[PDB]
Amino acid sequence: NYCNQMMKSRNLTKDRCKPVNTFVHESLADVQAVCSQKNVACKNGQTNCYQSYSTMSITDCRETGSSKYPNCAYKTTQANKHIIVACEGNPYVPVHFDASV
Amino acid sequence: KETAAAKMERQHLDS
Repeated sequence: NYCNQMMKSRNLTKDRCKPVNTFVHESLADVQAVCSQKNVACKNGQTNCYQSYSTMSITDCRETGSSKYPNCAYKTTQANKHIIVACEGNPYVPVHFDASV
Repeated sequence: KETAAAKMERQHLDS
């Protein structure tokens, strides 16, 4: 299961089980480029969020109901959607994943 | 240790 292995490999579920996580299958530079695309408000109202002009390939990882540490279990769902990221710093790069429409 | 920009890539990027 891609989700169980990647979450483990990336030090996400090595010391706990994280409910949900999203992996973007695009190039680093192509994702960083989103910080200068469509500006939109973040869920918290903040306006340093940006939406991708086009959809991107993603894999949504969600914990099943039988998941319990130390044996986390995820459900894998692939799809293509716009990603919304919050940007900060210089260079203006993504620091938070806000959502995917 | 790890920056917010680095954390983001490690947690969500799989190019």
